[PDB]
Amino acid sequence: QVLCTNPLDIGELRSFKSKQCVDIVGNQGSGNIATYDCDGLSDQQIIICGDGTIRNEARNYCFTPDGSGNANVMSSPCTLYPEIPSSQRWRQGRRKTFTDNGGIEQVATEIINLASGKCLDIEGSDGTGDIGVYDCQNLDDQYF
Amino acid sequence: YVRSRGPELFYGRLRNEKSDLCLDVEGSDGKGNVLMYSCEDNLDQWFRYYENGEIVNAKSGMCLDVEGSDGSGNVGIYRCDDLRDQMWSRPNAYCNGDYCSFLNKESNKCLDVSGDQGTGDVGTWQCDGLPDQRFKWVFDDWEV
Ligand SMILES: OC[C@H]1O[C@@H](O[C@@H]2[C@@H](CO)O[C@](O)(CO)[C@H]2O)[C@H](O)[C@@H](O)[C@H]1O
Ligand SMILES: OC[C@H]1O[C@@H](O[C@@H]2[C@@H](CO)O[C@](O)(CO)[C@H]2O)[C@H](O)[C@@H](O)[C@H]1O
Ligand SMILES: OC[C@H]1O[C@@H](O[C@@H]2[C@@H](CO)O[C@](O)(CO)[C@H]2O)[C@H](O)[C@@H](O)[C@H]1O
Ligand SMILES: OC[C@H]1O[C@@H](O[C@@H]2[C@@H](CO)O[C@](O)(CO)[C@H]2O)[C@H](O)[C@@H](O)[C@H]1O
Ligand SMILES: OC[C@H]1O[C@@H](O[C@@H]2[C@@H](CO)O[C@](O)(CO)[C@H]2O)[C@H](O)[C@@H](O)[C@H]1O
Ligand SMILES: [Ca+2]
Ligand SMILES: [Ca+2]
Ligand SMILES: [Ca+2]
Ligand SMILES: [Ca+2]
Ligand SMILES: [Ca+2]
Ligand SMILES: [Mg+2]
Ligand SMILES: [Mg+2]
Repeated sequence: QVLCTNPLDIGELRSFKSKQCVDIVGNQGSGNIATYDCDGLSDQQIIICGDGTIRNEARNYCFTPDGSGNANVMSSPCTLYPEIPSSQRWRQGRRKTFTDNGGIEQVATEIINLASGKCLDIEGSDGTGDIGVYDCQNLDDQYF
Repeated sequence: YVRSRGPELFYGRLRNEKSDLCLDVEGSDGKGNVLMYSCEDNLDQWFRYYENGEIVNAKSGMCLDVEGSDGSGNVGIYRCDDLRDQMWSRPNAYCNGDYCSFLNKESNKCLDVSGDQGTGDVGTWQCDGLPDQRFKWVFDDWEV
C-alpha cells in the first residue's frame, strides 16, 4: 500500500482567512502548492492521510517542505521506504470551529509539520498566493 | 563453488499497473534493452526472481541489469556478475495489491518506465509511488 489506504478526511482544503482552495499548479497534482480559485478538479481533492501525510486525488504525491528552515511547500514524491520521514508528516494544532453558509459545521486547524514543528502558512496575513511553512502565530490564515 | 541464488521466489511475467504492458526485452533473444511492450507469450518476457535479489531472464539466462555500476540509468539484460546493482528488492511499502516496485540494492532507486503512462523505455529513477513503477507477477499465457 503505496496509496493512502486509511484516509482521515478527503476534500477541498480551504484557508480560514480567504475561503480559498489550497491548490497544486496545473491539474497533474505535482508542482508548487499555493492558494487558488476552487476549480473542482481532482488535484484540489486533498487527502488528509491517517499516516500523517497530506496527499491529493490526482496523484500519489506528498505535501513536502522544500527545505529545513522556513521553506516553500511543494507537492512531490512521498518517501515511503524504509518509512515516511517526519519532514513529510503533519498534525493538527489548535482548532477554530465554525458554521458556514451551508449550515455545516467546519473545523479549521493549524497544520504543523512534524520535523520542523512549523505551521502550514500563506505569505503574510493574506496574499493570497504562495504557500509554505512558518512560525505559528494564531492568525486566521494559518487555519485550514 | 556452485553459485547458489537461494530459492526461487517467483517465475512469471511482469505486467505494468499503469498500462497493462509487459516488462519486455528487445527482440526475442532475451538480450539487450529492456522496455515496455505488448504481452507476448514468448519465453523472453518470463523472469525468475531469486532470494539473492536477481531477476533472471528465462530465455537468455542473464540478469536484469542497470547501466554502469551506480544503479542509475538504462536497464537491460547483461551477464550476472554478482554485483549489487543487479539485485532488486520488492518492498511491501511500495506495493498496491499484487503490483509492486523493484528497488535496486545499489542505488535505492526504483525500476521505472519513462513518463507517467508506463509505455516507454525502462530504466531506474527515484521511487515516486506511481502506478507506472509497479509490476504484477503474472502466470497466464495471454496475448494482446
Ligand atoms: O496557477 C496555477 C493554475 O494552473 C492552472 O492550469 C494551467 C493550465 C491551463 O491549461 O496550463 C498551465 O499553464 C500549465 O500547463 C497551468 O498554469 C490550473 O487549472 C489551476 O488549477 C491552477 O493550479
Ligand atoms: O513568507 C511570508 C511570511 O512573512 C510575512 O509576510 C510578508 C510581509 C512582509 O512584511 O508581506 C508579504 O510581502 C505579503 O505581501 C510577506 O512576504 C508574515 O508576517 C508571515 O506570516 C509569513 O507569511
Ligand atoms: O519492442 C521491441 C521489439 O523488438 C523486436 O526485436 C527484434 C528486431 C531486431 O532484429 O527485429 C525483429 O526481427 C522483429 O520481429 C525482432 O527479432 C521483437 O520482435 C519484439 O518482441 C519487441 O521486443
Ligand atoms: O552497458 C551496460 C553495462 O555497462 C557497464 O558500464 C559501462 C562502463 C564501462 O564498462 O562505462 C559506460 O560506458 C558508462 O558508464 C557503461 O556502459 C557495466 O560495467 C556493465 O555491468 C553493464 O551494466
Ligand atoms: O528518466 C525518465 C523520466 O522521464 C520523465 O518524463 C520525461 C518527460 C519530461 O521530459 O517527457 C519524457 O521525454 C517522455 O518520455 C520523459 O523524459 C518521468 O516523469 C520520470 O518519471 C522518469 O521516468
Ligand atoms: Ca490545480
Ligand atoms: Ca502568514
Ligand atoms: Ca520481446
Ligand atoms: Ca551494471
Ligand atoms: Ca516514470
Ligand atoms: Mg508553496
Ligand atoms: Mg531499457
